Amino acid sequence: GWVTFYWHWKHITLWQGNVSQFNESSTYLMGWLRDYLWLNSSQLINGYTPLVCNSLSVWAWMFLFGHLVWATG
Amino acid sequence: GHFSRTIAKGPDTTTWIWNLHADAHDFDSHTSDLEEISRKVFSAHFGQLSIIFLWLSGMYFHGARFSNYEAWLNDPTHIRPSAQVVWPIVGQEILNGDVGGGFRGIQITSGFFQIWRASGITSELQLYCTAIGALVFAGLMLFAGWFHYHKAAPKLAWFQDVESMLNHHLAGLLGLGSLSWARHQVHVSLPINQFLNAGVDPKEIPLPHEFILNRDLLAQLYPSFAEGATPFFTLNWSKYADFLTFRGGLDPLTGGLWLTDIAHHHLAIAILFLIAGHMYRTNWGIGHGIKDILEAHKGPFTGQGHKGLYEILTTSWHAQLSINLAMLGSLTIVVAQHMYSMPPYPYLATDYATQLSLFTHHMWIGGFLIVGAAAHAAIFMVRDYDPTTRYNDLLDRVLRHRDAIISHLNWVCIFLGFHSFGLYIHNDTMSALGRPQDMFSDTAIQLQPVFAQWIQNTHALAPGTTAPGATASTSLTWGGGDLVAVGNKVALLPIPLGTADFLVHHIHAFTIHVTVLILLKGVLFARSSRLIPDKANLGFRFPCDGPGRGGTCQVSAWDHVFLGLFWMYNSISVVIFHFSWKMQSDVWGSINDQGVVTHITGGNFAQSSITINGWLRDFLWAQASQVIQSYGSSLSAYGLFFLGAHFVWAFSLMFLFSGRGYWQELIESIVWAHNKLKVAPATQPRALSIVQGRAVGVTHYLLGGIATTWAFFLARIIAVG
Amino acid sequence: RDLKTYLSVAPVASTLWFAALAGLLIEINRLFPDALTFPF
Amino acid sequence: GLSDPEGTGGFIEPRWLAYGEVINGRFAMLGAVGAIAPEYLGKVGGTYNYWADNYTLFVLEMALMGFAEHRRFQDWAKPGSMGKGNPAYPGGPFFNPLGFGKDEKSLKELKLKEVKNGRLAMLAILGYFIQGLVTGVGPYQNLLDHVADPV
Amino acid sequence: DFIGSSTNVIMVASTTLMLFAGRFGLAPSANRKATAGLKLEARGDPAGFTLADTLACGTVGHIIGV
Amino acid sequence: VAEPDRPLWFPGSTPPPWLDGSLPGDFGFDPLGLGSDPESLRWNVQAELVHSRWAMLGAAGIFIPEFLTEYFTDTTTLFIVELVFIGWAEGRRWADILNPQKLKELRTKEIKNGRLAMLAVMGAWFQHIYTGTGPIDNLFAHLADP
Ligand code: CLA
Ligand code: CLA
Ligand code: CLA
Ligand code: CLA
Ligand code: CLA
Ligand SMILES: CCCCCCCCCCCCCCCC(=O)OC[C@H](COP(=O)(O)OC[C@@H](O)CO)OC(=O)CCCCCCCCCCCCCCC
Repeated sequence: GWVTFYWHWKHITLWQGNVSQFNESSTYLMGWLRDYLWLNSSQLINGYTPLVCNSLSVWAWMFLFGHLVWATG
Repeated sequence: GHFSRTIAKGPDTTTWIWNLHADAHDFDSHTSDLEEISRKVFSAHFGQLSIIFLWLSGMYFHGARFSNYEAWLNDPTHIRPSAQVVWPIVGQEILNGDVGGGFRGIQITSGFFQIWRASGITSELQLYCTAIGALVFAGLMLFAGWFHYHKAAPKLAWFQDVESMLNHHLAGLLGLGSLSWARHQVHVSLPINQFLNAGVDPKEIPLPHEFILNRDLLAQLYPSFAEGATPFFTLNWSKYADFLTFRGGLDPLTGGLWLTDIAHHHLAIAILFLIAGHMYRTNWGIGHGIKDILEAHKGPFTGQGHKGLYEILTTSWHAQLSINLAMLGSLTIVVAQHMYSMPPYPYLATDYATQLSLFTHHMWIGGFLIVGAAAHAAIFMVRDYDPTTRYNDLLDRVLRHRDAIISHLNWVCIFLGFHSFGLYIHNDTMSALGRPQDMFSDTAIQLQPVFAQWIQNTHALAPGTTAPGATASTSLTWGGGDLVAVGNKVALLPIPLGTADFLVHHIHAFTIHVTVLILLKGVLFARSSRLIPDKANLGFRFPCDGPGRGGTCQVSAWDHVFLGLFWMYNSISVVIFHFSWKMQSDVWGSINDQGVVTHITGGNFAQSSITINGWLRDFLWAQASQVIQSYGSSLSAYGLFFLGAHFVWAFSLMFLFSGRGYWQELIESIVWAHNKLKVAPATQPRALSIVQGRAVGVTHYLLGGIATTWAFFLARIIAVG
Repeated sequence: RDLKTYLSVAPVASTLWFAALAGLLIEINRLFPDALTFPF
Repeated sequence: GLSDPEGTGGFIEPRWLAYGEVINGRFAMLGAVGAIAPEYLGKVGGTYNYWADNYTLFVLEMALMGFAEHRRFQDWAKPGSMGKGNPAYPGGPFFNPLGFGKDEKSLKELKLKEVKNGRLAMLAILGYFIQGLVTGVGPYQNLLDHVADPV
Repeated sequence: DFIGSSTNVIMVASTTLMLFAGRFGLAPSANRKATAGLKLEARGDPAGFTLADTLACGTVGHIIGV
Repeated sequence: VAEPDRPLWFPGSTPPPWLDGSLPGDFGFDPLGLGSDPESLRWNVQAELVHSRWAMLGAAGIFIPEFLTEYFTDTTTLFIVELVFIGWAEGRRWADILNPQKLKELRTKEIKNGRLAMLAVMGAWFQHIYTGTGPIDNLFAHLADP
């Protein structure tokens, strides 16, 4: 989990042409939860909205699905 | 173990240390002497009262020397209530923030500021005295316990006279207590606050004692006080109606209940508790034998009933403790839901930060105490239940059809769980597939809570019709077309109930029923079960009875409290969430010059709280932004505690998902490394007991979980409200 | 009077020790705050 | 049953506390007439101030009184005291010899009339209290005004 | 004040008097309504000169309200 | 050397088993017991002594202001030499602590006076603190009026 978090975040900051955000936010744990977890969830959790429905609706549903199986364990 | 000699004996393992604290207050395991126990707990209550008294002293003291209460008094609308100051060490001073009144401190949510204004307190001088008076009392209470255990300890016969104790407590404490406070109101609270609402300024207010001595100052307003003889002895009582009324509703300038009503309230409550105090039998004839009356109730269904109860509730503390904990907790819950709907303090409703934290605090305290009732009820079954000497018969039957009660309650939870959570999974699926018409919503197939909507409707049309003396409504959530707005903030407003409100109530029905199931199952099957016919001999707090019978883990009544403890968390945790979103979305907000009201989240509750994704996004993800962006500001601590709680929480899963057998074997390797270097302790290190690991687990789970929202909420409402 | 001493010699000892340790550390930080290095 | 004791006792139940009752039979007595003495010696011909602040006298009102009322207990607690000419051979309830000159005289009881003078002077001086308090005027004003307009 | 005063102060002292009548009972010595009213009713009755001025001010307060 | 006769501080009674009047100045005082161990007392004794001896001298500092109704290198050296000197002094006194019927009188009396200075030396300052005024004159200067 830590390995894949580290790989993904450093790359999505690179792909956006903004490695500066990673270099400063990765040094403290609030940065991880906010600039990585919170920040990239917006488009995901709006896969299906009380207004519309996107192509990311599958992933928004599976995202909640994964939470449900996890908590059931 | 200090309490017991064999227990004290000697330490050979570290388990001794953990046991020492675990059974520190277990008074009935140190002696079989009821009198000795009763003497112990009675003194313990004194020691308690001392601590809370000291607690109060510090609240008044800090309000005097370390607060901007005076500054807040002149400008309550946009001054932030702050007590306690932080010393400028290792970068701490950032927690001291702009709270107004030219003062640097941490914004508070206890609500003492609102309490103090209601009491008519005006100066730090007055707060300073009350702090000392509390300390003086704290010295008394502590001393009183020492005196009643080493000098003059009461007989068992003293404690057993429950009749005499009842009469006093609901009259001597309740009645006169309500009456005494009723006097302070109309003599001090009402006069002084009347000035405060006129913008007179605290220092320009005369001192409270000047209102009492000469009627002149108190009589110009509320002219019923003018008559020295008073119309009380004339028994007309109609004249008094100026200082006290049945107006109800809410003062549009202070946003709290009319003190004009609370005084009348206590006046009634007082004598109502004074009359009800004259019920039970004592010495001078007149009264009731509760033993007698209890015996009288019997039934075709109950056969003998209540016979023998008086014997049980006069020889078993755990029996009394369970009952008291069950309702004191239940009382704390209804307190939470009465103070939000009927704001009793000046500038309380306006202070959103205080209201959220008050409601949320009372919900947990109430929730915990109720769970504690389950424990001691189960402890009673294991330790004090003896049919030979104290048969009840009511208890019987219950034990007789116990497999019935649990089986039915088992079913209801499944019915409720499906018909609550399932609806959400329905909506989450219909919206994802692109069909909102299908969902359970106000816009689609709607499930209107017409029953709750009907009760509210009759409460609106109550004043004048079925309540002539009532000029206005009870609470403005039952108002209809009324709207109170103190400052630029909305104090209260009629709260609507839709399909989104139908679902969440059914979730509370659920969570409460399951919590009841787990706890009630542990109490009835505490002694015997088809699986374990002699569980009572294993005690109340035991880990198990081996892997036999397929596995008998957590068969103890202790473990049923353990499992029901998480569920009480799961329960409240969603009540407070319901409160937070609903109030922010459909109540709290700013009112303009035209009268247009904009709420904090803008009425997104009705169509977005019907989805799970909706709570995870529009509620959690949205309203978190405050806590996770609080670094470099005054709310820095909340951001850290938010992260700090997430840790003690995930730290609990370490204890909950594993067993001590692994750990003890790990210690073996570590003890070896010590023995190699002459650093092996004579007190051999042992892993936690099977039961302790569960106790350690749930505490950290509740702490990390509860604490984590605490930081959630307190960061949210402060930055927004 | 032997009794008071022992009393102060249990886990309380730990609190007194850690209070004394904390006081030392904080005071050190007062005289030398924001220390990211040992430069002497 | 307020009267019946049965105690060890922390003193609400046993014999003393009616002991004190016996002795406040005396300074509610000396206190009363000693308080009317300035009231009606001026009959012939509220902070209020005298000398310094009377809290200073207090320190010397609870000083000597200390050095005094202290010992008195000592006897009680245990017959002798022994520090000074001082003799106190009398019984703890009463010690007439040595501080009463030449008399010695107790049995009629008088003591029953001295406790009778006692708790009527209690209510006499308990008069003085609630009297001049809740009204706003002294004990002799309303009293004179009470035989003035009874009904 | 005057006579009028003494007439209300006597009926707020006779608001008392009417719950004397509940229970007054009588039947002394025959029939039994006294002994019956001294059996369970009353364990004395100036405890009900005292139960009088308590609930009586309430009965007037409620008889105006009822 | 035991007697029930010693002028107790509080008359009738005052007898702690540890105190007995064997020591000089034994007025039977110690509710707390602040020394019920002989190691406890033997130390307290020396402690209560040296103090007194010092307090006396301190008193001899109240003797000088009535004769008349502070260094060549203030503190610093003056202290180190003091530390270095009274050190060695007190040094040996320490090593000694751990390694005629007439004289009793002298020593009983010595303590009591000594007890006086401490209460004295104390008094002059908690009257001087918060209350900027010397005690020099106060004996008959404050005796003018309370
Ligand atoms: C005045 C000083 C004093 C002294 C010398 C004693 C001495 C004693 N007591 Mg008494 N006691 C006192 C005051 C005192 N007590 C007061 C004021 C109360 C009223 C609360 C009691 C109530 C009491 C009871 C019910 C009992 C004793 C017992 C005893 C005996 C055993 C000590 C013990 O219980 O174990 C442990 C010693 C402790 C100090 C335990 C700590 C408890 C304190 C109160 C904790 C303070 C609360 C703390 C601030 C909570 C916040 C913690 C936070 C930092 C996390 C011992 C002779 C026991 C006995 O007689 O043996 C059979 C016993 O049953 N005491
Ligand atoms: C999120 C995980 C999770 C879930 C779903 C549950 C669910 C449940 N718990 Mg549990 N619990 C959990 C975590 C969870 N718990 C944890 C972490 C603890 C530790 C404290 C506990 C401790 C606990 C105790 C002590 C008890 C329960 C009980 C129950 C049951 C209550 C009855 C009920 O509502 O039935 C309804 C079922 C649901 C609401 C689950 C979802 C149903 C789905 C949406 C519908 C079916 C889907 C579909 C038809 C499946 C077909 C697809 C096909 C391909 C297979 C319910 C099964 C109680 C019980 O036994 O019943 C009374 C009980 O005593 N729990
Ligand atoms: C009315 C109040 C009340 C009273 C007087 C008692 C009294 C008692 N309980 Mg009970 N209990 C209560 C409420 C109450 N309880 C409630 C509401 C619950 C539900 C949670 C329980 C659950 C419970 C269990 C499971 C047990 C008891 C037991 C007992 C008995 C002895 C246990 C003991 O000494 O404590 C020991 C104290 C400790 C071990 C301290 C533990 C550390 C605490 C929990 C941490 C708290 C965290 C803190 C608040 C915040 C963090 C601070 C930290 C970071 C510094 C004693 C008769 C035991 C018993 O066997 O009965 C005879 C028993 O096993 N209780
Ligand atoms: C966030 C939760 C969490 C945390 C912090 C840990 C931490 C640890 N685990 Mg664990 N584990 C967890 C969850 C967690 N686990 C879960 C969910 C499971 C599945 C059931 C496991 C299964 C597991 C196994 C099988 C093992 C561990 C082991 C360890 C230890 C590894 C040693 C180490 O790296 O650093 C050392 C310690 C830390 C990094 C954390 C210590 C906490 C702080 C830093 C201590 C400071 C205290 C501070 C002063 C606060 C004082 C509080 C105050 C009230 C006094 C470490 C203590 C292994 C072990 O025991 O190795 C020796 C090991 O065998 N874990
Ligand atoms: C039982 C013991 C006792 C005794 C013997 C006294 C005695 C006295 N008290 Mg005290 N008192 C007592 C207990 C006692 N008190 C207690 C317990 C209290 C607390 C409640 C008090 C509180 C108290 C107060 C507040 C005062 C007294 C005062 C007095 C004095 C009265 C002077 C006066 O103003 O009134 C009347 C006037 C006279 C008696 C003067 C008589 C003058 C005669 C008629 C001749 C006039 C001629 C003229 C002097 C010219 C000189 C010619 C010359 C040759 C005669 C008197 C000496 C007063 C005082 O202290 O005096 C300054 C006073 O103010 N007492
Ligand atoms: C559709 C809307 C209309 C509403 C009707 C249906 C909703 C109410 C549910 C009906 C329950 C019947 C109650 C009968 C009233 C009642 O309880 O009777 C009580 C009855 C009386 O016994 P006795 O006359 O002996 O009682 C006196 C002596 O026994 C005691 O001294 O005792 C029993 O029934 C014993 C068996 C327990 C019965 C268990 C059923 C429990 C139902 C559980 C549901 C609780 C719901 C609470 C919601 C707030």
